[PDB]
Amino acid sequence: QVQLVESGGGLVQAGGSLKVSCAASGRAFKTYRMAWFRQAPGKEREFVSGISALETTYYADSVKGRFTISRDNTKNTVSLQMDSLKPEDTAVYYCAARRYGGTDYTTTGSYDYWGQGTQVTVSS
Amino acid sequence: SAVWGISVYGVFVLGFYIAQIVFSEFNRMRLSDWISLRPDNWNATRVAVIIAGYREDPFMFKKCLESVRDSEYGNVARLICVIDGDEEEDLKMAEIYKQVYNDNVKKPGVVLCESENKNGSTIDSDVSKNICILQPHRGKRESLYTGFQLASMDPSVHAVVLIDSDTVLEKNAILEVVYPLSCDPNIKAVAGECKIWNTDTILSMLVSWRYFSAFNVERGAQSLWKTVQCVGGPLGAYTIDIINEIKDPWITQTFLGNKCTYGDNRRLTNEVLMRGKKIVYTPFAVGWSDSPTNVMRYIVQQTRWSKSWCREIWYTLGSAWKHGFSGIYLAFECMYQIMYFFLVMYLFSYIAIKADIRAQTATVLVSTLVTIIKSSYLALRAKNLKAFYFVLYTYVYFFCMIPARITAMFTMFWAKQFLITYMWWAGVLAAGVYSIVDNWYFDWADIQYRFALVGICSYLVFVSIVLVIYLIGKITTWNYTPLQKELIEERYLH
Amino acid sequence: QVQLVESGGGLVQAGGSLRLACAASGRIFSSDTLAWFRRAPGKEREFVAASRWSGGGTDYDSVKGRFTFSRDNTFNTMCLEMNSLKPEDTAVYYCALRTARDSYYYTRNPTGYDYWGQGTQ
Ligand SMILES: O=C(O)[C@H]1O[C@H](OP(=O)(O)OP(=O)(O)OC[C@H]2O[C@@H](n3ccc(=O)[nH]c3=O)[C@H](O)[C@@H]2O)[C@H](O)[C@@H](O)[C@@H]1O
Ligand SMILES: CC(C)CCC[C@@H](C)[C@H]1CC[C@H]2[C@@H]3CC=C4C[C@@H](OC(=O)CCC(=O)O)CC[C@]4(C)[C@H]3CC[C@]12C
Ligand SMILES: [Mn+2]
Repeated sequence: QVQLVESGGGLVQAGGSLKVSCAASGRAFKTYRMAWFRQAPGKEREFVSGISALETTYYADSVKGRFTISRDNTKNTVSLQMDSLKPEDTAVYYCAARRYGGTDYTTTGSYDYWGQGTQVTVSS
Repeated sequence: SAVWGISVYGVFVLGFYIAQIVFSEFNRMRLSDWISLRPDNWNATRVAVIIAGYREDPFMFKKCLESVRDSEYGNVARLICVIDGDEEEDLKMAEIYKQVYNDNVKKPGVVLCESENKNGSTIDSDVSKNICILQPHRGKRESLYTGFQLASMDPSVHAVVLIDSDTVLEKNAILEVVYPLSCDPNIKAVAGECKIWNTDTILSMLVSWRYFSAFNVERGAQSLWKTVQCVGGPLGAYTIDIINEIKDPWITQTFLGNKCTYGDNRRLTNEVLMRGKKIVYTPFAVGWSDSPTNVMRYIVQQTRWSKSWCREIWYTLGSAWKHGFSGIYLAFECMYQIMYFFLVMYLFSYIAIKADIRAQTATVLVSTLVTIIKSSYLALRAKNLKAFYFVLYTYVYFFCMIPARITAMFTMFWAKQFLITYMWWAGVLAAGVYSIVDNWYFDWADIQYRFALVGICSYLVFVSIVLVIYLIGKITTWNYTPLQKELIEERYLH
Repeated sequence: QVQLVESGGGLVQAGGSLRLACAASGRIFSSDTLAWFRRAPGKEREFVAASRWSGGGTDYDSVKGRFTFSRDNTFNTMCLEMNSLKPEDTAVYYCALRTARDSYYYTRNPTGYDYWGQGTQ
């Protein structure tokens, strides 16, 4: 059992960072693969980023040069950094975790634990 | 990070092995020319075979004397046999000799070492006779000093061939072990291949291949520079010109005070190498011996051998001054023998404390590949195809020689020597449990996780099929040495 | 123990060719000296030729270059080939074994051989 709490949101001009930070309380956070999803007003939370327990990083399309991911195992957190934001990114951001999983890391049906909400709006 | 420590370990272990392989090949090519430039009917050195023993398997003590009597060599002067201890238990060790050679079973009242007059006439005025001495026992040192004294007073004896009681020399063993003493004037001792005939146990076969890889490679590389660090325990030929001089400081030794006697062979070789002389090793001097089977007995044997090594590798290092340029090898070999064990310990500690699947599967695979290469060379040299059992020698090493090394280091200053071994086993088990319960997750989408799991599964499958091959071979009686296949027949009828 | 049985010999005239075999029952140990001893009519045993079972060759005077040894070492038998026989070369031949037990010293004395065969011719 791991509790996920996410933070970081607000108005920001196109070209800001507005790093998001999701922390996790659990027995051993370093074995949990983590992922970041983008709940848009539509399209039902497209996959955005992820990183396994062995630091390997997976990124969605057209976000390769804009999103950066990492982990903090001392203070359990993910701390997703952002660069060169766009008005198309105005959406909630969600934090998901996994311990036992298969080869389908891009679907919400695989991850077991879930966060609450990281709404972010980008101005013109 | 782990690359400096995995790749450097692989290179450190494999480069020296390749160097030793090429040096052994050079030595074999050197000895073949000597053997070729030799008349067929060659008798020049009058040897005197020396046997020392203590309750050594009445049948096998028969096989040893029979092999020495069946050995082909024109010029054998006599046979000096010394039997430790006098009791109605060693009388039925003199009798097995008396039924092979003659009735000259003497019994000097005092040990020729503690006796004042160290010279001959130990109830022995007969030089043209085959003698057997029954004396009070004080170790192989005291029972071999008697033999050295016996086969010295004859001015027509110029070399002495030492054997152990449970050995079965081939016919052309003495002939090919005494020749290098006549090949060069700076050679005062020759080693000899000491094969193992008992390979009906899993511990008795990997150690057999360890004996092969520690003689025909390790002790062959040193002979190229004529600085063999330890003559063969069971089989070995010594020049009387050096025995007559080194017998006095050999059995006088004090290390730190209290005088104790173990690892006498390496002491003889060390005293030969501390006088600036050269020692070579010939692979055409095959001799057979048995091996310990119980794990505890093997650990005890290896802790005695490690005790012997830890006090005289210092002297082998310090005597490299006497030897010339060839002799930097004598320092490099000792430095390697130290830092390799230290590096293995450090590697285990690192990959057991900093748990990482990709930093453990990689080490396991690299170690397995290196051992496979070594076993492949052993198979090519021996033309045996049973040498691929050497892949499992790593387990025997890690679980028996390392506790022996730690115990010898601790005693250098049940619970006497087995507590450290039990603690080491418990520590390895605790490290394994911690590693397996720490990384308790399954992530098939991760390529690194897939590589780690696939590697560990393939290694487990490889070990399992090797063990199954061994079991099948034991079932069909395929591991049995051709010698053992005949001793097990001569044992039934007797 | 080791029983030696020798065969051969017969009519001898002028320079003849003969071949005497000696078969051994037991173990010879490749360190024991096997020799051919000669006993002339009404005369003491004489020596003809010895050989170690490991392949050492020796002979005696008045027969060197005339007789030759050959140990099979596989059939547990020896064969002595005789060339250019003499009328004075009439006697009974024994094959004897000397064990290198008390000593590895090669001796020509007939009393140093433990086991003896049976005379032929
Ligand atoms: O370090 C040693 O002394 C020997 O120990 C073992 O010898 P092994 O014959 O395999 O085993 P054990 O049953 O311990 O016999 C030790 C040998 O040392 C000698 N010994 C030992 C003990 C004793 O009281 N008296 C004695 O003469 C005998 O030759 C005996 O064969 C090793 O196998 C040999 O390589 C080594 O040379
Ligand atoms: C918790 C369960 C799984 C039982 C515990 C067993 C493992 C923790 C042990 C069994 C085999 C061991 C390995 C066996 C051999 C080696 C070789 C060793 O390197 C060598 O000693 C090779 C040197 C040479 O080739 O001579 C490094 C540790 C390692 C990987 C050992 C690490 C610990 C292992 C995996
Ligand atoms: Mn024994």
